[PDB]
Amino acid sequence: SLARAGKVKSQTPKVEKTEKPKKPKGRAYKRLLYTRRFVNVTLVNGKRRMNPGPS
Amino acid sequence: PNEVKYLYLRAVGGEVGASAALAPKIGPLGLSPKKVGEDIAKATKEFKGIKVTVQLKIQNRQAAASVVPSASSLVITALKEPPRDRKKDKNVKHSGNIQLDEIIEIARQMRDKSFGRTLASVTKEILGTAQSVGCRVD
Amino acid sequence: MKVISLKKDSFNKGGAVITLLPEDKEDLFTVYQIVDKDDELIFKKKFTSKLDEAGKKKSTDLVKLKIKVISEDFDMKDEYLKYKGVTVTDESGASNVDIPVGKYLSFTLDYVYPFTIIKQNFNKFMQKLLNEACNIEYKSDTAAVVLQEGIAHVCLVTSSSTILKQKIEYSMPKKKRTTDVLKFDEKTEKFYKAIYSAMKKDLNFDKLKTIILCSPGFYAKILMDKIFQYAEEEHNKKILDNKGMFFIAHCSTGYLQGINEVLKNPLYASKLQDTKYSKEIMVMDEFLLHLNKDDDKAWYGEKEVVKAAEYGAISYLLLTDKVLHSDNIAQREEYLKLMDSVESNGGKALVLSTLHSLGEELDQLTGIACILKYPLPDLDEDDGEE
Amino acid sequence: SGNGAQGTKFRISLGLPVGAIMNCADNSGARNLYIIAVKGSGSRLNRLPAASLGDMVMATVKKGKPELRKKVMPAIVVRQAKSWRRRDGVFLYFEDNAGVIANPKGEMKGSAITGPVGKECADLWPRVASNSGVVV
Amino acid sequence: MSDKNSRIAIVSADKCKPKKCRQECKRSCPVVKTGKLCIEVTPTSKIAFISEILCIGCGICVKKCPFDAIQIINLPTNLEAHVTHRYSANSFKLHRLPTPRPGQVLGLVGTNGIGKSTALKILAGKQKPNLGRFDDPPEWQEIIKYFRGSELQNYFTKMLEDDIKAIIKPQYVDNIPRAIKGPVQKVGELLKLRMEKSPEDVKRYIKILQLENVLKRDIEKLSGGELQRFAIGMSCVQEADVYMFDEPSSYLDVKQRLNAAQIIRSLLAPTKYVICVEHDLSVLDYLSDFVCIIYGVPSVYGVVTLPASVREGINIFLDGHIPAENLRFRTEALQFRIADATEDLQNDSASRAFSYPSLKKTQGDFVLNVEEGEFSDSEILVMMGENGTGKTTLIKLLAGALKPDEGQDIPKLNVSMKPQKIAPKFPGTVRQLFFKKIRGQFLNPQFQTDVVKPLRIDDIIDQEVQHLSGGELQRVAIVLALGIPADIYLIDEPSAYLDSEQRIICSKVIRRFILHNKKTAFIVEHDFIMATYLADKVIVFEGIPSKNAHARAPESLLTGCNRFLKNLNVTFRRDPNSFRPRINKLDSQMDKEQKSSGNYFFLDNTGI
Ligand SMILES: Nc1ncnc2c1ncn2[C@@H]1O[C@H](COP(=O)(O)OP(=O)(O)OP(=O)(O)O)[C@@H](O)[C@H]1O
Ligand code: SF4
Ligand code: SF4
Repeated sequence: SLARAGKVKSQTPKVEKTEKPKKPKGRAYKRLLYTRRFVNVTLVNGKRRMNPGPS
Repeated sequence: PNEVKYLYLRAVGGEVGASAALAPKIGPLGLSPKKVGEDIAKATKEFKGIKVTVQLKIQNRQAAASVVPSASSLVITALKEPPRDRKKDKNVKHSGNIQLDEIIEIARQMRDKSFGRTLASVTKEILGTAQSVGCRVD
Repeated sequence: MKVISLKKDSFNKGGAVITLLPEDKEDLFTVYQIVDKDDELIFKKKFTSKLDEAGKKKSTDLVKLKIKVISEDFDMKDEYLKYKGVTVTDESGASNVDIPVGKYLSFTLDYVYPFTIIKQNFNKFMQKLLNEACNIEYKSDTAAVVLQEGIAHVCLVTSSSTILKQKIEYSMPKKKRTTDVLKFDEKTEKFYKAIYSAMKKDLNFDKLKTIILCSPGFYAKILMDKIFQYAEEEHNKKILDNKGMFFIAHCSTGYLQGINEVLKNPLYASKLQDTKYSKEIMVMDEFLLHLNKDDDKAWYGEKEVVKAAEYGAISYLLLTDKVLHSDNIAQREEYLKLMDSVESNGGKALVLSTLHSLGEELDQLTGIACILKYPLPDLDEDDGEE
Repeated sequence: SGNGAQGTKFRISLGLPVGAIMNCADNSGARNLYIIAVKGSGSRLNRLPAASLGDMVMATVKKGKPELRKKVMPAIVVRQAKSWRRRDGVFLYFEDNAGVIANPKGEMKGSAITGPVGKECADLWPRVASNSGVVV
Repeated sequence: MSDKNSRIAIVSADKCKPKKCRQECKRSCPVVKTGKLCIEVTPTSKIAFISEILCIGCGICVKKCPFDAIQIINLPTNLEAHVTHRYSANSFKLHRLPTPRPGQVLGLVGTNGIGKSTALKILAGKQKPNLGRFDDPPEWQEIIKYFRGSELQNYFTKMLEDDIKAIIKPQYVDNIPRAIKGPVQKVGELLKLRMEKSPEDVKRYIKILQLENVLKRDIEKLSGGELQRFAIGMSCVQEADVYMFDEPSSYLDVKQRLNAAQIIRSLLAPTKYVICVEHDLSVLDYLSDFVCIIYGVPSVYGVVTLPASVREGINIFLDGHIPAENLRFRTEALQFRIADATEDLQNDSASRAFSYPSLKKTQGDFVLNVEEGEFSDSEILVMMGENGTGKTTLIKLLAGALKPDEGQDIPKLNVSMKPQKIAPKFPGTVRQLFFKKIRGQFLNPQFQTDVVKPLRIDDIIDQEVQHLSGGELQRVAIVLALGIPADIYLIDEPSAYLDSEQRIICSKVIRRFILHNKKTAFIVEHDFIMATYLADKVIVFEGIPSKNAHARAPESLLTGCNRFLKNLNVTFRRDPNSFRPRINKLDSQMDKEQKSSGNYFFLDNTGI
């Protein structure tokens, strides 16, 4: 059988990407990283995490 | 106006005028189709099989497949019932008596074009043509 | 197809319980037209393929799922029929045991294992297609007869498939000490009678075209003349009209082997009369004979043959493999009505394989065509085109 | 002779009966040609058919590229050795028997012909003319 | 697996009327049935368009076309590799181009419609190749890239930079009179202005070309041969590196065309690049160092081959086949009757035909002299010599069109005549004209082979003669002369405007009918080969052009050919393979030996 070839890609429903704030590139992005990771901190539920959704 | 006279000639059972005789049909004269498909899509759909005449008219940029006629047709009209048969019921031979006056009441309409002594001729005539009335009048 | 069972419950006058084994992609298409949504099938696969999580862990087994049908993914070219469904959940434990209830599950069909159809809507049309064959498309037309000096096989092709219908066989003449000890001629004489009876019954011997008569030795030729001897005896004009259904072949081997020895070897076959190109070729000839002398007595193409039929001028119907098996299902209903419709007005029928020059010529013509018995001018008008 | 032979040919002494082996004188990969038949030759009990200059034979390749061996093909005799006689009175002969592998129409399989070529063959088979150096 | 293939469709708009058919092309096509793109209707120009990508190659559309407007061919992807330029959708597309080389002359030969003319424009800088694409706004840059792998790449860089400006001798011979008057005023003016070269060049060029008389005449006034030569003069006089000649032999007579060839070659000596296109093999051989062959169907396509040698290219041409391309470009090979081949009959008919006495026709500026000769029945006589010799005058007198100054020729005979230069002056369409002459000649199978099917006159039938073309008109005229019965037929210069296949169709025509019908024919010609095939006797004309001339009685083929060729002093030994004339250079030992034998030409005949 060849049959199925590309079954799932062709049956996943399109959803277009969304339009979002442009992320700065380079040194600025490192800055954002350093402030997000180290400056004003974020959570520490138990220890620390880098992205969960509902917890 | 841009008109003339009939042609008196069918051919067939197939409607739409003979079949596609709803389409060659302007080709020396000056017509196109004024039932020559819609009253011919009511030709044989009206009196299916056997033929009868078609009298295409040529009346005004439009023909006219005229499916008038007379006897044979009006002869077996000697009846009162004939619940079809679909196809191939062994001939369904419809022949079996009729009414009296086979003649001035069923040939005084087909008179004229027959010639000579009316009844003795014509009135007699129609009779023999009853091959489908098979059993003669009574 | 091989139908293991088929019974009619007492509590249900209607439906049926069919255990069956599809054997080729023609038999996949058969299954398709039988199986309804909301029927049940119990087949096997191979589930137990859990988490981890507690233990290793799986187990294995060979677990059989009673799935109710919800949908199908059917691809004829690809030889792929698949049924999607939910577990029936046999709370009774008799069935469905070892499967975890509440979880969809599919059946990709295989030719390997049979399966059971618990049917609701078992109709007379499906029954035809289960016990006569179910190629409303028709690919084949063949029957063979291998005989060595001692063994014979009557073979045969199908109503649908390259699928045997009847493995006949007689007492074959074995080259005895004496002049060929007379038992030869009487026993051979029997076989013709046995094969004629089987083919008359099995078929409507107006569906098959071919008998290939194949032997190592003069046996085939001996048998042909013997056929037509007995033919003249009975005044069997079913045989005598028709020098073109028997075709006389030599092979080395003659078991079921012999057939594929004969066919595929260029000894005795090619595109000459094998009779599954027979009338297929002869009518597709006559079709272009008419159409190119612009006579209106041959017409072509899915649009144009359906209109040439509305005028009711058509005899020999030319249908294809390609337009059927290229991709499309539905569509071949339309043409099947259209064959009967046309014959209800006049004609036989020819399905040509498009895997060949002739089928390709007709395919460039939408894979559907006709020869008429009579001219019916301007069949391309009413319907609008050329 | 026969197909593709434009021209007639005056009789010349038969040099090569069936079984004879001539040098292959093209660049086809063939080393020799073994004569199994002469085209257009007639019939007499016991007579070997035998070819001559510019005759088309039917040969197999005894020595040569394996893709050429084990099969029968057409060739054309280009050099003789049995002496023969032309209508200018001359008795002449080559040092070897040799011909070139060819198709029924008369086209060379190869592209060169090594050595000389007798004119009676050149005159007979144009594609042989083409590929010939010294003629006669 | 299988080899690769393609489909190409070219449609002729002239042939197509969608109203009568309906857009039947779309309806009948199987691809469109399915919902595909193969034929798309263009609402604008109202023409059918066939896309090569979607087409099946079925050919169903071709058969259905009522006229014969569509052509689909299947090629092995021979054409796709080479694409240079295309005129538009479903039109002529050109493939490959001819190499230019400095200090030498490169030839081009092909049948009409091949793109030999187009190729010159591309090299000229006149037209920019689209590359079978969009390329239009000056995209010379892309053309070099397309040419990479070819020697033309260097040339295209040169052309764009405009370091060199090529000089072109225009091809269309019919078109030129309209374009120029005077050049402005009289040929002499043209030659003085253009002369960049030596003052010697004005005199020298005129002397060699035999332009002396013609200087005072205007360009519009010029006859065809004269018209050609002035153009040649300007192409020597100009100062440049690249001199392109496109068909320099057209209209010219036999003596003159050889003269043109020598002068043109002189350019190579100054090491100036030369390119040339020729329909004549005698001329082509002399001029060229290298030769290209252009092949393919007319108006459909035409590919240029890789550069070849002079001798080699000519040899391959005559075979009718090319090996790399693997195409049999010409359906039938050209052959000349041996004269052994001809039928042997005792000829006289009624004892010999009519005879003419000495004739003279004097204009007062030119005088023609004719020697008494005899004509016989069922024979054919060739007339040769340079133009201005009164070859045309002689035929006219026999036609009865002209009255002799002295001598008389009043024959009983019915004569049919075909004129040399054909310009339309008949109102009416082509079919009507030919039908008046004779119908029934139109029915014959011979006429189908030669006229009707090759050109497709059916399409021409409605067209006006004014609207017509040159070569097409020529074949039609020759046929028309043959249309009516006559004891004697007269034809004057049938070779004009015709390519190789076209002339040779004519050669078969005259010989076959004459033989069969047992009638006589006189044919005037410049083409060596045509004369050989048709004739049994020949008349040679001599003297000086535009001054006086002389004619001779008819003499055998061998005899007449020696005289004519002796005037030229070029021998045409024989090529053993081709059986073609092979030219012999001046002072030579081999050529010298022939002069002592008296053999200018050779055929399948006995001779040393
Ligand atoms: N304006 C145009 N539009 C479309 N096609 C054109 C155009 N001009 C020329 N052609 C095509 O290019 C080809 C022709 O010309 P070219 O002028 O290149 O021919 P040649 O090769 O010089 O032939 P000939 O010997 O007949 O003069 C033709 O077959 C024609 O189909
Ligand atoms: S090309 Fe032929 S068939 Fe197509 S529109 Fe024109 S005339 Fe009709
Ligand atoms: S050749 Fe066939 S496939 Fe191509 S355009 Fe014509 S009909 Fe359509």
